[PDB]
Amino acid sequence: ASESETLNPSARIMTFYPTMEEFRNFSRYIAYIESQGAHRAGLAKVVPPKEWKPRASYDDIDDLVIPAPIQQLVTGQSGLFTQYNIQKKAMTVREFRKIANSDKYCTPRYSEFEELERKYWKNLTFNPPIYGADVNGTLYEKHVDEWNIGRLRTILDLVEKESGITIEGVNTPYLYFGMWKTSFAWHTEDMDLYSINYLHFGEPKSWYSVPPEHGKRLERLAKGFFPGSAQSCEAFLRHKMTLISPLMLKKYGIPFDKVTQEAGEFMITFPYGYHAGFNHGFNCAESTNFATRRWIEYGKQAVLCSCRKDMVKISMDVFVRKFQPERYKLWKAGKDNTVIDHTLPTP
Amino acid sequence: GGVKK
Ligand SMILES: O=C(O)CNC(=O)C(=O)O
Ligand SMILES: [Fe+2]
Ligand SMILES: [Zn+2]
Repeated sequence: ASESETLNPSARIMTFYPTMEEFRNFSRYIAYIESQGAHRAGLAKVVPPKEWKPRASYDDIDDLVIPAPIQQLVTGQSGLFTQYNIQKKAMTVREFRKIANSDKYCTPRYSEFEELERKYWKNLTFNPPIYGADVNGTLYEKHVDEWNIGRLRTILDLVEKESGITIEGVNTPYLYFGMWKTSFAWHTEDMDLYSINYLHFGEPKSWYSVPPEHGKRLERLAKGFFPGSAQSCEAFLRHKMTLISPLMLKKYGIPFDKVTQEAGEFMITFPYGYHAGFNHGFNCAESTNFATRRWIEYGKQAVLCSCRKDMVKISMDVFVRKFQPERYKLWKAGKDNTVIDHTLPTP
Repeated sequence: GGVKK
């Protein structure tokens, strides 16, 4: 407890309301929320100054093409499930919005979130919804320079700068069109990077998050529930097919917090922060990964999936060399035994 | 290298 641990001790999901002045410098504001211990929860919400907008209106996107929509079939019981993504032929936002609003895939009625949440976990294996996910592109207007997911200017840019390598969705923007019951399984970002998520419009998106500080406990639980998957790939959670309900988490003592993201709101996940969730109804979100100096250690130690050969792999070399010159030689000879303090901020 | 999706 050296002042680092005395900040956000409960490691709960914090919400920030930055002035246009603070909102202007992305990397600075991130370092700030971390100074407030936001990273402990693994997830943070950031409501942008009310007069800020990245687009005039979205009446034009009804034409946009979702080249690879996916149908989410879920199999499981008792709070433990495996999600299988079936790919469907391309479609336009209108065709998607049509099915999303249809009485068949429409959001059910309810009073309090607590009830909408109970219905999610009761019916996620029924009526396989369609998710227009991982669509390359952005909805930000070319002139927006504040928190533009298309050009955040973090050190993650070094990947491209140094090698020309493009990793769709990681160092490029991704759009997600969801409907009721579409969901994202438990996972940390590729290479355990940070992620930014802006909900452009539509119904809310709810999130579940486990503090990085307890990430390994979630992995051990997951391994035990799916021993078959764990042995064919240690990092099987990166397959993004595992769903675990909050009740199961509660039952096994795994700390977590929940939050619901509204339209016009930003969500930030931190290195090694496990998260999962679902969409309330029709909506549109844009996202990408980013990095900070603090990420470097996480990147060096990220446990990657090796069973699939198309998984995101980033050479850490350029980062250690440039930001950890004193350790480059040691790390290269695999003798860098740096232990990571999840509560610590980049001092 | 790699890709999301
Ligand atoms: O949109 C989704 O289903 C999931 N989005 C994320 O996990 C993210 O932006 O970090
Ligand atoms: Fe994520
Ligand atoms: Zn794997």
